[PDB]
Amino acid sequence: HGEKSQQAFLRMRTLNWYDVQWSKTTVNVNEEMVLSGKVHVFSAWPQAVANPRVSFLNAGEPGPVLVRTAQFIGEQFAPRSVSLEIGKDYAFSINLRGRRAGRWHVHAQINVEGGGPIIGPGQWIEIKGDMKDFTDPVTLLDGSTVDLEHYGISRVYAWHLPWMAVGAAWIFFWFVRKGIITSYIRVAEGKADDVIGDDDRRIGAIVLALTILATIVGYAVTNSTFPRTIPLQ
Amino acid sequence: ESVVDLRGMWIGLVLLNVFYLIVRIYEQVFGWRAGLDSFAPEFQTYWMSILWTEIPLELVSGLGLAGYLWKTRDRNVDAVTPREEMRRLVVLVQWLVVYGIAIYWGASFFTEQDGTWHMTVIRDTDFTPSHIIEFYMSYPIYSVIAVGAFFYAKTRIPYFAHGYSLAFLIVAIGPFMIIPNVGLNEWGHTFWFMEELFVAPLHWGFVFFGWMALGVFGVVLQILMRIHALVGKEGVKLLTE
Amino acid sequence: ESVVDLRGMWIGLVLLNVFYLIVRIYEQVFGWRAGLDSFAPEFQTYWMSILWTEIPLELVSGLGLAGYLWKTRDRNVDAVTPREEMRRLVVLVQWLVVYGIAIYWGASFFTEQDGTWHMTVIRDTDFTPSHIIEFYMSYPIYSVIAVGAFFYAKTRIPYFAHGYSLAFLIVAIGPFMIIPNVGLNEWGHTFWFMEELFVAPLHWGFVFFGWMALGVFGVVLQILMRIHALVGKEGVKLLTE
Amino acid sequence: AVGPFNSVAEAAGCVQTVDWMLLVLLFFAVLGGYHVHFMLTAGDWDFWVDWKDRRMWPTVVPILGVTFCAASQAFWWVNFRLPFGAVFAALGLLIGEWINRYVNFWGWTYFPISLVFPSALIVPAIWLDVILLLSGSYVITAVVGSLGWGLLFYPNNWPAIAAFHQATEQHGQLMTLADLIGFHFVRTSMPEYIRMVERGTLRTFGKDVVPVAAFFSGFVSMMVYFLWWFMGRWYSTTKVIDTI
Amino acid sequence: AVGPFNSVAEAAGCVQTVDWMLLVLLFFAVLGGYHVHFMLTAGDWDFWVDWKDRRMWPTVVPILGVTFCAASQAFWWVNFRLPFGAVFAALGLLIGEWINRYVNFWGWTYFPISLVFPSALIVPAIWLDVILLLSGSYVITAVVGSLGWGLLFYPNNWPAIAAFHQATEQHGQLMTLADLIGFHFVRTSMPEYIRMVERGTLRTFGKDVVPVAAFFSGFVSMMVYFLWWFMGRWYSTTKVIDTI
Amino acid sequence: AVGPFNSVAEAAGCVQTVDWMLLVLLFFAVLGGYHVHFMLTAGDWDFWVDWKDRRMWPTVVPILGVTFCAASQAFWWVNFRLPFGAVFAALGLLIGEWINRYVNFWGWTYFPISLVFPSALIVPAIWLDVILLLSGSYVITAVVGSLGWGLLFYPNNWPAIAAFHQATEQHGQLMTLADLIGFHFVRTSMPEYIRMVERGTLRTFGKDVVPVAAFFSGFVSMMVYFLWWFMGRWYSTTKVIDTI
Ligand SMILES: CCCCCC(=O)OC[C@H](COP(=O)(O)OCC[N+](C)(C)C)OC(=O)CCCCC
Ligand SMILES: CCCCCC(=O)OC[C@H](COP(=O)(O)OCC[N+](C)(C)C)OC(=O)CCCCC
Ligand SMILES: CCCCCC(=O)OC[C@H](COP(=O)(O)OCC[N+](C)(C)C)OC(=O)CCCCC
Ligand SMILES: CCCCCC(=O)OC[C@H](COP(=O)(O)OCC[N+](C)(C)C)OC(=O)CCCCC
Ligand SMILES: CCCCCC(=O)OC[C@H](COP(=O)(O)OCC[N+](C)(C)C)OC(=O)CCCCC
Ligand SMILES: CCCCCC(=O)OC[C@H](COP(=O)(O)OCC[N+](C)(C)C)OC(=O)CCCCC
Ligand SMILES: CCCCCC(=O)OC[C@H](COP(=O)(O)OCC[N+](C)(C)C)OC(=O)CCCCC
Ligand SMILES: CCCCCC(=O)OC[C@H](COP(=O)(O)OCC[N+](C)(C)C)OC(=O)CCCCC
Ligand SMILES: CCCCCC(=O)OC[C@H](COP(=O)(O)OCC[N+](C)(C)C)OC(=O)CCCCC
Ligand SMILES: CCCCCC(=O)OC[C@H](COP(=O)(O)OCC[N+](C)(C)C)OC(=O)CCCCC
Ligand SMILES: CCCCCCCCCCCC
Ligand SMILES: CCCCCCCCCCCC
Ligand SMILES: CCCCCCCCCC
Ligand SMILES: CCCCCCCCCC
Ligand SMILES: CCCCCCCCCC
Ligand SMILES: CCCCCCCCCC
Ligand SMILES: CCCCCCCCCC
Ligand SMILES: CCCCCCCCCC
Ligand SMILES: [Cu+2]
Ligand SMILES: [Cu+2]
Ligand SMILES: [Cu+2]
Repeated sequence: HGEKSQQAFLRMRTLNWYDVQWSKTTVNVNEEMVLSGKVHVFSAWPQAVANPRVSFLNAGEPGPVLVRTAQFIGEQFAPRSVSLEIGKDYAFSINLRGRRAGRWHVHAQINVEGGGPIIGPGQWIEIKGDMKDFTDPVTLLDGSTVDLEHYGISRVYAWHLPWMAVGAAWIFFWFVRKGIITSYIRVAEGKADDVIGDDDRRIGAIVLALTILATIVGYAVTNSTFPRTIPLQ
Repeated sequence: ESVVDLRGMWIGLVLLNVFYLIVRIYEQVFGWRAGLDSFAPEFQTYWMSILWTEIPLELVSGLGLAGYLWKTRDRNVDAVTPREEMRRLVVLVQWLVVYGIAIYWGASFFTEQDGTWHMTVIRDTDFTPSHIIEFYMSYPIYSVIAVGAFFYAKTRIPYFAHGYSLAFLIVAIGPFMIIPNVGLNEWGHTFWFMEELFVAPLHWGFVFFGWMALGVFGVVLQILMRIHALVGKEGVKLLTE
Repeated sequence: ESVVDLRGMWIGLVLLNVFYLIVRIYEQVFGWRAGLDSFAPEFQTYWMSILWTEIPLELVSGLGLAGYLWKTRDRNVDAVTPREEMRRLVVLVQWLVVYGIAIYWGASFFTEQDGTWHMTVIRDTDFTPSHIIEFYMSYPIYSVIAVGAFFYAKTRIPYFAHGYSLAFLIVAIGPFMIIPNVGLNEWGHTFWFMEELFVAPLHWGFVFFGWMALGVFGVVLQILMRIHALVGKEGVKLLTE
Repeated sequence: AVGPFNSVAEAAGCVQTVDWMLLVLLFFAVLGGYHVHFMLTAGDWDFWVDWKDRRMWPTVVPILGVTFCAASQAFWWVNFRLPFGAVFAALGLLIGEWINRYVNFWGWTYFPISLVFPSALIVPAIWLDVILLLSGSYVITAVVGSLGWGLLFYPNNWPAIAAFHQATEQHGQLMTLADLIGFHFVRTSMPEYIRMVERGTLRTFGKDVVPVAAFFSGFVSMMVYFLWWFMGRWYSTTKVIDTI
Repeated sequence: AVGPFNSVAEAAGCVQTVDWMLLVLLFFAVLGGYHVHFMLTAGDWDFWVDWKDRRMWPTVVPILGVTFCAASQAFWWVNFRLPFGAVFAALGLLIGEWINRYVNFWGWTYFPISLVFPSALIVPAIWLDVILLLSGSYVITAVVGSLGWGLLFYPNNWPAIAAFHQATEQHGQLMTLADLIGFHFVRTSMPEYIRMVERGTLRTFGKDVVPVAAFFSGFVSMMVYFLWWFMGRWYSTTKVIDTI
Repeated sequence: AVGPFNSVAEAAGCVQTVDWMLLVLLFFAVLGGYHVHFMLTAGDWDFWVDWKDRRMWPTVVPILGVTFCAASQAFWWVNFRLPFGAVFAALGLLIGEWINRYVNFWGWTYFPISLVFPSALIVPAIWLDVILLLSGSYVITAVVGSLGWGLLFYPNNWPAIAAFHQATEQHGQLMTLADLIGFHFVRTSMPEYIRMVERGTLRTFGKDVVPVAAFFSGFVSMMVYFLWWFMGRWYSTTKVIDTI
């Protein structure tokens, strides 16, 4: 939507969009629309923009108002970066899915590694429905189906929030057991040994042992679940 | 009379938090619906007006706060009584509490809110709604608060009046140096690096002056020195233990 | 007898300026017409002769100046009279004035003349006429003058005789550490950076030691300390105010 | 009467109130500095789940996160002997990050939390604080404490990111759940090529990428811990200059 | 008699003569150091009119030029309260540059002055010196003074380079007058690709390249101003070491 | 009785034994630090005869070798006036390198000595030590001494590597003996592209590559010599800190 501010000669001498079509102008939540088109890579690629040798196909929209279920370019499924050869023409298609109700301006966009964003034609998409009715869903290798809108968030909360609470409890325990002004004065008066000294170190070592045990137990427990995982592709 | 007053601190905290909550609601409502395209006149109506109002208002506020604190200073700061000096130290701590809250709002909340806004738009201009809220409201606001905090100590407490506290200067200027890379990120985001990578060295000048927020350590230590010196021999040992 | 003599400074200034003006005319005449091609025998006749006569002559001149100033030193420098000490300070200032003129001639005039010469030839060799004039004549000349200025103060003024002034050491060595970049340039101008981009960090070694020219600040400050001490209580406040 | 306070009760109340005020005053703006530094140096790796790889993320994040933890430890331990400095900094950073993820990344821009959740640092911070507590020297906790700060990063973050490393099949291609989440919820200015993740290499010897990265962040932290402990010492200066 | 001078008139004459000698001695060799530094860092941007672009030149030149101005301000203001240190350094640089441009670039190599004229710096130097004069602190003149030092570079240089940005048509291709001058008067070792000028970028949101560069150059300058003020303070040392 | 020794002879014997012990104690671990630093910075240029080119080798090796020589000179001369610090460091490095080349490179891996012999440094070290001896100041030996340190590197290494620069013809292609030795005796992880040697450039002027490299390397060394002299002074600190 900000393509107006980009320099004119770079806009007209990098990518030449044509045959750009939007399958539907008005879409519902959980309804699929396809944005497709063809793009021509200018033969006289500017020196300012790096080579399109590393580039990514993207849908230019104000946030994830439309969830991208699949996108293709050059007759290839392209969830990762792709190479565009100078002077060639490529056909692309993005399968979008309505997520947020409203009127959104959705562009076709390709990003070059050393150049930045190149924004193609954009069309107003009207989305009707409610956000809470949105489900992706996706299927795992084992055959189970999950909803990416909500999957994994509960586990992340259940692992993160308790540890933040534990840290806050540790801070408040040491703050109430020894005051800030009180301990500062104590340390400044030479006696910075009755401010912290076993049984204080015993409490610290108990906390550390419990933390290590929880980390090991948590790591082992989350290895029983999801026993077969793969690195980021 | 009353060493711990806290009415000023409560008023400042309430005002700042309510104002920032109002700003957050406003940008929730108008981030879309005339907050996306910077060339539409509705953007000028709803966002550029804020930008034009911000800078002169906060410049006037900071200059007036400094001038009022300078003209309201006592000329016999040395002859302050221990109880009045405790009251002034507590007021300074209230100032610094408001300062820390403002720093959290600006350097932490809106600064990383700009991160999520960068993934929503393609950066139509340098004056995005996030940039307007972050660069031109919150950073000047907390620098103004630091100026008030720095000048209160310079003009009410004899320890900070006899010279310039290096830690106080750092905590007043370095966080006021969290705005500079608006020139430098933008020039970096327009010349050096190509994508919206927050790891860019174009964001590293943001960091070197973000370390200056640690200058509050020395300020708090000096305040504690003043407090511990004021409480008598009975206060340090017999009472505080 | 006469504190302000100035005859030596005038003689040195006239000699140096006339010599450099003669060199400038010579290289105006012979920059072309046997100056461009470095393999022609006429280049050896007109330019390599200067290079061969430069290094021994300036080396001998600097060593002899140091030796003469060391053998002419007074062994009772602590017993110098205030009038004689002021005269010696004025002579040191004269030395420093000649030094500054030499620094301008070498580090500023011919160094940037190398810039315009690099745009006229394709660098037939390292011993271009500009390189011969700049690297091997002007830089050694002003380093020799700095040696003379340094050794005069070491051997005439008690303040500079009881130790080594750090600022004087810097202003005597670091400017002498600008010629050194002959290698940092030539090796740099062959392997790393690849064109007459003066900005290249193959020249940043030039710059770091070019900053040492600021060491004259401490030298003149020490001279002024001596002057302000030499004038009695009547000189400072009755006359100078 | 205990000068400059009227009575013992007044002095105790004043001390308690000023203690609370100082605690809040430091916690905030330590949050500020730490969040600025982590946000603009450590990424953009905490931002996205598809950025939390096996090599760059567990190397970059601990190294740039130990900084303010060491500085705050230097402030608290030297002047108060309070053993919560690294936990102080880490809790502040995590609270600020979580607030901003829920309110702006999800509340404003509607990015699902599964995509924008931050990395856990509480466990390494606790390890660092206890090592500084059981010992009395920053030198020891610089070496062994910060070594565990790096080795404990991935294990304590595994419970939150493992669910997103489950394999899925998309159009005849293997993709992780994190990759799918990043691909589905479109980010405008975030292409795939910039992810700066482990993309493979000819001299990685399989099944030890994470152990190698975790150790690497372990001792590079010691250098960073040392430098930032002394930087926190410097920021704690009480020096007053005559003129500015 | 006013020791160590015979009379009051002799003392006044000696003081005046030594004042003149000191002024010349500092002005030269401050010119020397500053000219070396500017020549070998700031280019080669002051050398050629076709290098004076809208982004790099108003960025590089002010940042690299504020150095000796700050150092000279530190020397003069701290030790004499004389408010001309930045003007001192800038005037020295401009005098040396103009002399050598006229004598060597044009007098020797017959390069037209329109091609090799330097960039004006008197206005930013005056701004810096007055800001240090109206204030009394280098901290203030570091920020407000050096911020104006960068914002004033292009506006005070525009009158000299506007005539060379007039458009001309050469063989069906638009070129500026400065480009034509650089192309006409051949320089051997100066190709076009090395010019290091604003060549465009996909995120330069138009109509603001010069304002963006000015704010970057001017507001980065305070780091350079601080560093070089303190370097000038160090160079002003009177320390005498016992041995070498 | 000469306290704390029983007699004069006992004191003399104790002093002699402790002198020998201290000499060995410093020689080793100066060998250690010097060898670690030189091995991991200066290559890998001492390792291979086909790496000892005319530009990179006489540039890299002397610059990174002058470091510990300067540091050990600072230690020995300042505290003992003994003029062998540079020779101390260089002899330690040479002895360690030769021992490793013969015992491991040749004894273990059966690489011929003609391939893995190190570069000579005794002559430049002697020059540096004598210059520090005739003078009494590190400043002079920083300039004249370390200038001769680099200019003497190639001439004192030429007798060792000249025999390997004899031309040979291999399959219609010119090769040096050093190249042939590096090619005949296969090294797994040493492709030719890694060699980082003088491969030519369009601004190399005939017959002066070695003089240019030696002057560059040798005359830069004064920066390194200064830095490492003062670093050796810092490592010679007797400071005791109260807490860790
Ligand atoms: C630190 C105590 C808790 C974790 C103990 C454990 O079994 O984890 C070690 C294991 C070692 O890696 P490995 O089993 O070789 O490969 C597992 C890789 N992942 C975690 C991506 C499946 O997992 C890690 O990579 C965590 C980082 C190193 C901590 C010592
Ligand atoms: C930015 C909010 C800071 C809240 C913390 C605090 O205690 O400071 C507020 C301050 C506390 O009062 P204090 O500075 O101690 O001065 C009390 C006595 N008077 C009002 C006569 C100077 O009251 C004012 O708002 C003074 C007016 C400032 C704008 C021109
Ligand atoms: C390259 C020109 C330098 C002119 C510097 C200057 O103004 O001072 C020169 C100085 C001014 O005279 P001053 O030192 O007062 O008295 C000269 C006579 N002596 C050396 C016995 C004190 O005389 C000398 O040349 C010193 C001796 C070296 C040449 C043999
Ligand atoms: C276990 C190594 C101790 C190094 C610190 C020291 O002994 O002091 C040297 C210097 C001067 O410190 P000083 O003024 O003596 O103050 C002593 C207090 N500490 C130990 C906190 C610096 O301290 C620094 O500025 C830090 C240097 C290392 C990190 C780059
Ligand atoms: C980053 C702080 C810069 C200003 C210095 C400061 O802390 O202000 C107090 C200082 C106190 O120093 P003072 O006694 O005024 O002596 C300095 C004299 N002048 C004003 C000529 C520089 O006054 C000023 O220089 C500026 C006051 C402006 C208030 C709106
Ligand atoms: C600094 C006061 C004098 C100049 C006031 C003015 O009208 O100039 C601002 C204008 C702002 O740029 P703009 O009008 O957006 O674009 C004009 C670009 N040029 C000058 C190359 C035609 O020109 C500049 O680029 C000078 C550098 C910024 C100083 C605030
Ligand atoms: C707003 C920061 C003011 C710092 C004043 C100061 O005391 O200087 C710090 C330090 C100690 O200065 P000192 O030698 O004590 O001299 C104080 C007097 N002035 C400020 C006039 C040099 O000097 C430096 O090494 C400069 C570091 C920053 C630039 C790289
Ligand atoms: C960058 C200066 C290096 C020379 C030191 C200097 O300033 O010279 C005076 C100094 C005065 O020190 P001195 O009392 O001689 O004691 C040092 C003893 N030696 C000569 C054995 C080092 O004598 C020298 O060392 C060299 C003199 C050469 C003149 C042609
Ligand atoms: C330093 C005294 C002993 C050497 C004297 C000599 O004749 O060597 C100079 C010559 C100068 O090089 P050049 O004859 O131009 O080319 C010879 C290149 N190599 C040695 C590879 C055949 O050889 C060098 O390259 C040694 C390094 C410079 C020492 C001043
Ligand atoms: C030609 C330069 C002579 C400098 C002599 C001097 O006083 O040392 C400079 C500085 C200040 O001296 P200071 O620390 O007080 O110690 C004086 C004792 N020495 C001369 C052994 C450092 O000491 C350093 O820390 C060395 C800095 C350069 C290498 C990076
Ligand atoms: C001598 C110059 C004094 C400058 C004082 C600045 C006071 C703070 C102003 C804040 C404006 C936002
Ligand atoms: C013991 C150190 C002897 C140093 C000899 C100094 C000679 C100075 C010559 C100056 C030539 C520019
Ligand atoms: C100590 C046992 C090592 C087990 C196999 C290698 C794993 C990587 C450790 C660096
Ligand atoms: C950001 C840290 C800069 C240094 C702080 C002040 C040092 C005081 C030295 C005593
Ligand atoms: C403050 C008004 C801005 C006008 C349009 C943008 C110009 C670039 C300024 C950074
Ligand atoms: C180029 C600046 C190097 C430092 C100058 C001397 C510092 C003196 C410290 C008191
Ligand atoms: C001094 C004589 C120079 C001889 C020809 C060039 C050789 C390279 C020296 C840098
Ligand atoms: C490796 C060198 C680090 C510094 C050594 C200690 C310096 C002591 C200063 C007196
Ligand atoms: Cu649009
Ligand atoms: Cu931004
Ligand atoms: Cu040259």
